[PDB]
Amino acid sequence: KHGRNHKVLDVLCSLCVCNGVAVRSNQDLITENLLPGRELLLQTNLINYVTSIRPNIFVGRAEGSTQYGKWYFEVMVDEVVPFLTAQATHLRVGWALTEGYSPYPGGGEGWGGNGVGDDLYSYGFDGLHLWTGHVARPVTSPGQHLLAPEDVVSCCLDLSVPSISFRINGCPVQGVFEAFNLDGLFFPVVSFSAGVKVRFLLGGRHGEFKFLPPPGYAPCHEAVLPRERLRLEPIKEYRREGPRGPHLVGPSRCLSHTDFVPCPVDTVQIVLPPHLERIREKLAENIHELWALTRIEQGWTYGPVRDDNKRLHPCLVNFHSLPEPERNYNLQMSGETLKTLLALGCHVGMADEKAEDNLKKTKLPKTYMMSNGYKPAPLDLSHVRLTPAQTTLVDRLAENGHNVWARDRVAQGWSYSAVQDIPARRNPRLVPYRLLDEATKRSNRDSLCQAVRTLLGYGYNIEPPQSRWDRVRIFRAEKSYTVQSGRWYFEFEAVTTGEMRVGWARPELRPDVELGADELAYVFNGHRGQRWHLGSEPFGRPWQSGDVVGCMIDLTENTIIFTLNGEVLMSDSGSETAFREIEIGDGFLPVCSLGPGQVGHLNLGQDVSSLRFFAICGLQEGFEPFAINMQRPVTTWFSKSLPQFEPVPPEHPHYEVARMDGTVDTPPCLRLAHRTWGSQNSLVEMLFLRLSLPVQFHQHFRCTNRDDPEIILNTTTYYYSVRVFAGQEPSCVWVGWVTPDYHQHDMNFDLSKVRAVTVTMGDEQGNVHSSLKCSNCYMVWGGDFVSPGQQGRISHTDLVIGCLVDLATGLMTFTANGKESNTFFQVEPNTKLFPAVFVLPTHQNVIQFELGKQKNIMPLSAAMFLSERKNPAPQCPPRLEVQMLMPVSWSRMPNHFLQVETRRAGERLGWAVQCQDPLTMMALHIPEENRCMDILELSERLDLQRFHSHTLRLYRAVCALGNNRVAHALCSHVDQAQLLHALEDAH
Amino acid sequence: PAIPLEALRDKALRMLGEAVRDGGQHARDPVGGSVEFQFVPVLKLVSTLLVMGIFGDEDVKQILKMIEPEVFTEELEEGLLQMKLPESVKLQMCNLLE
Amino acid sequence: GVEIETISPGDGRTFPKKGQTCVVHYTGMLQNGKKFDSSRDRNKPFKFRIGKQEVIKGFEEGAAQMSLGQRAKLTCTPDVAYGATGHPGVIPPNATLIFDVELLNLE
Amino acid sequence: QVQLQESGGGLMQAGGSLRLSCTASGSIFSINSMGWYRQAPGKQRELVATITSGNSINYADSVKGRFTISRDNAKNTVYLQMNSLKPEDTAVYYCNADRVPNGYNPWGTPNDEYDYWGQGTQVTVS
Repeated sequence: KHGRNHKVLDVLCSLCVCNGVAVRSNQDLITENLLPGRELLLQTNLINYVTSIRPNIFVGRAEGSTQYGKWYFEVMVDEVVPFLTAQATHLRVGWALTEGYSPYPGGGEGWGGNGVGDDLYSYGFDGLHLWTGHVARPVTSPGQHLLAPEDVVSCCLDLSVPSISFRINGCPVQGVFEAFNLDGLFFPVVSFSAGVKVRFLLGGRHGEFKFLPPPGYAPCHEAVLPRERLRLEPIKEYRREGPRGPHLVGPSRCLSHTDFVPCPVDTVQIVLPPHLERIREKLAENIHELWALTRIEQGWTYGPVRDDNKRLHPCLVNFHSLPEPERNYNLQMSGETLKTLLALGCHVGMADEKAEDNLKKTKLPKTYMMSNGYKPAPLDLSHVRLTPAQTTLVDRLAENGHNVWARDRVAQGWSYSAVQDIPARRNPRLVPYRLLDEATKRSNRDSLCQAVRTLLGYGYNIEPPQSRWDRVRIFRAEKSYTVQSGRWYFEFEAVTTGEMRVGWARPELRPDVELGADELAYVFNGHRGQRWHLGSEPFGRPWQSGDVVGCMIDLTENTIIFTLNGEVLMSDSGSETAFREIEIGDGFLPVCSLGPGQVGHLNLGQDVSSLRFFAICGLQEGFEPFAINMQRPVTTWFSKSLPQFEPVPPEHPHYEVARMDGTVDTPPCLRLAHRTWGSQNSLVEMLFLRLSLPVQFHQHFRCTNRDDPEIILNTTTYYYSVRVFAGQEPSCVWVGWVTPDYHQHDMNFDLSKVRAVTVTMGDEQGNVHSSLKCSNCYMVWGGDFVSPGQQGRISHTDLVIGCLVDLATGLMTFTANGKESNTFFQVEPNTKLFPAVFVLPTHQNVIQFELGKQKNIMPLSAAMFLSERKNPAPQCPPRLEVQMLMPVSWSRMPNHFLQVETRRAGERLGWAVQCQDPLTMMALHIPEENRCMDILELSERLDLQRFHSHTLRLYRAVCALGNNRVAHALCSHVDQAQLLHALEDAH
Repeated sequence: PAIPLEALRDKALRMLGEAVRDGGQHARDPVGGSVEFQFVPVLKLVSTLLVMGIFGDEDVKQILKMIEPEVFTEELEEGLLQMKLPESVKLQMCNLLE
Repeated sequence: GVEIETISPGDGRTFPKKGQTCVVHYTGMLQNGKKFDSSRDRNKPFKFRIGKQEVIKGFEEGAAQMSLGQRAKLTCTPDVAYGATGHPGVIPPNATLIFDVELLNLE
Repeated sequence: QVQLQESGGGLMQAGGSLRLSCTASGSIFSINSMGWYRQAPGKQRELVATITSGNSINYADSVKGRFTISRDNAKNTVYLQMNSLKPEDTAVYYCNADRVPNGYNPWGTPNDEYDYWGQGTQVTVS
């Protein structure tokens, strides 16, 4: 009831032993009470790293999108080593969403090792059961065996109606996913924990299908975009193995479901000027001359037997001497081009001088072997060249035309496929013009390039008119390596030129704050050259690919020096030092911020010979290479862009939390108030708040003004209320609950952004017997639910929303202002829910959590706190606080990564992914949050390190003085594999 | 409760063998953040395993060449005595030599 | 009281009857998903004579229930588990026990 | 948008006159040539004469019979008349309202791809 505080553990340790004499009763009582719950102390257990590998195939569904709805692929297992380590070998196959599938190596929800399951964005299936939302659900299958060598998992994705179906060795499984969110792009994905050899089979040459694709399901190989080659890659990597060493990699420029939709500019509404009749006539005549000339130049040389037969299609010279239908077909030719010009902002003009007379109106070849052969090309390229601005306008017009063509085809029902197939209405050039291959781009602008330059020759006046906090990734040295004296030198190679700021940052560095924008960093951005301490300052010059910066700090002289390829980057004033005066402060750390699609090499200098250009700059100037004698590679910390709930700081310059006491006719409530509302620099954005302690539902779901004590002692309905202070509009309030894996920092949030998936178990006949639902947050829509009213929009009532939760039945009913809202939820057994509210501030006082009770209702303090399980007095213990969803948090990069070998074995043999060498980490599970971290990550989390050390001493004290019974009890918690790993662990 | 005595036997002296050479290799980052925090737990484990009599004569011989190869080698480049040691390491070494 | 959930089938013909040693690599996990036991961390298969009453009754039944090389899930209800008092400092009283049993060999 | 309502084709002996009717209702452009594009069992879709909006005949690869295609432009109902049925005409017939009249294309490639396909009617030949 007061948080993890180590003096209480010290008190317990004092209880264990008195002046070298063990109190057996106290030791046994402590071991009997604190330990079996496994809910207060930080549990630790040896877990195994899990790596996810995907194909680059992305398939999605959107309104008007080109992407096909039904897709299908296979995974052929060829080798599994069950229990290579002490833990079972993880192996799952399924789909996953590009929007929120972030399987960072090490740590994660639950006990870690997240794969194709373990979150609501990705859905998987091992041999026995499927996996989503970190919930395992047995599904009936004929073999009913875990994924073993020689097993073909055939996975089908239906997007028209949401469904992910599985087929194990031909016979389908009896249960599938359904009714999930379709935002983002789906991709095949296999997750494994070493000892795994799998073979991707995507149809066609990229893996021949062992079993037939279900009718109407296209092979997955058909969705590889024309600009990319099919290959197997990890989902999200912050590191890579390049020839010089570990290459740090920034975020990815991942596509979206709305990227595949075509969006053109309307041209029919555009009116046509008299320049139409003035110029478009001769322009269309030039286009006819173009077609005629290309056919006269062999291939389609015309013959008089028929006007437009095979290969003799040109007819009636270069003039539009055609009957009225074909005449209009030739007339509107440049007219539609004029419409696209006036829609995209190009301006129609006229030949003020004798531009047309200067144009010779006769092709230089002048072969004209036939009367139709006559082709009067004006040599418009010869007279007026094509400006690059004009070429970019040609590209925009081609993009508009191709996009409206894509719209025409998708209205007709033409999806995209890499293999060209007319009766299936699938083409390989049907993607939007941005994702078009360059050959098709040239094919589309073949005539436009000339048409536009002929517009110029006729004297025209034509002229030229992702997610926030995931933009960059910051890698910094560990805070245990803060240099406070001396002269140091660390290098950074720029493999991809871009926004990859590099420098020295203080140990207290904000992860979400851009590197160098605040005083906590001193960096150099080589994209344009500018240095950053408090802002951009012109310095040095931009780098190139392969350029290395030998960043230097002299803490004796209080200077920082950047240099590029051994040549010191001079400042604008002319001095070599970028920062002439820096305070030592609390130290400095090698830091870098890579942008999206950026690759760097942060070479600290473990090997001085590997450190290039150091003899030129740094050696014999008195610069020790940073981290030179340190035998282990320096552990780095990357700004993990995964939203995570952290307690609201008391020093937050925009929000404050008030612990208002109980008093009478009022429950204990936690008020949230905007500190700087209605003033300059007022941060008005979506706020995700939860209570730090969760309520856990009754495990076995049993059927199950004066207050009645018997009913309050037998009841399992524990709830509270949320009071929305007057001034905060109800349209931006979301009262409800969150599961402990809610990780959505969506600035534009509503109930349609809520993660959800219905897992449906049916039998062999197909009849449904289970329709379980999964969601990461169960909140009534305050954003749409409120009392009506013509005036008094700032109503005097606070819209008190009570959150009736039965732990036994599972009924999550919501009430508002004394009336029962129609919204009600029903969740599975063994679910932890945090009382959470999402609000957009609109007033000085916005909302508060009223932790109280009602008639025959027992308070939420009973729900979270076991000591007050039968106490009807509402309470606010110091543990129960308000936590806000942080966007970015620092995470330690693992010392070693699972080496996965992927290669295209053959046409039959498909793709081959093999992981053999095992890797394990000692996880630390936070029992009330259902999240695990690396126990090596505690080197910077000194708040948890002290508590865990005191927990170790408490164990060592309860097993003290020959208490072998408690020693056995301790072996269950801290086992000898964990002990031996801690013995051999160096970091 | 029983833990493999052979496993702890070989692992204790192997870890201490790596530890003394790690210290002699001029480790800017010690195993536990300091020379004290690198040697003290290992020396506690070694002293306990030696007083329990788990270690055989050949393992004791390697521990002798660990402590000082000057004389203990029968007829570790630098012994654990010669290198600079904090007071806790000195205390644990005093127990071992006792 | 006890149900066997086949994770991976074995041979399905030789079942351990009364009178021989049962060699098993179990992974005892709690009611709550919180693991309290496993043998592969000790790197030692749990060898016990069948019918001599030195495992919990539930585990004893679940072991005769399966065959060689046949991975299974032994669900041991508190009635066939420690039950009223539990295991001091290991298993809380009145808890369901859930076992990833693996009969690797017999002698 | 441009939907080609394609009426069924009767079954009748070789050498029998049959009129195939299809209406390309939609955008008033890119419908000038409503020639059929009949796809044979196991073979590539052969091209029937794509007459212009003024019913200008052209040579096609499937002109072994008459293939007298007369689109009534009063209601944009292409009437491909087939007086001489043959064992080639037993195919699934597909009216095509494409932009290029008589295959004449002084335009660009996206424009050439402005072809609206038909429903399809198998006109078997006895």
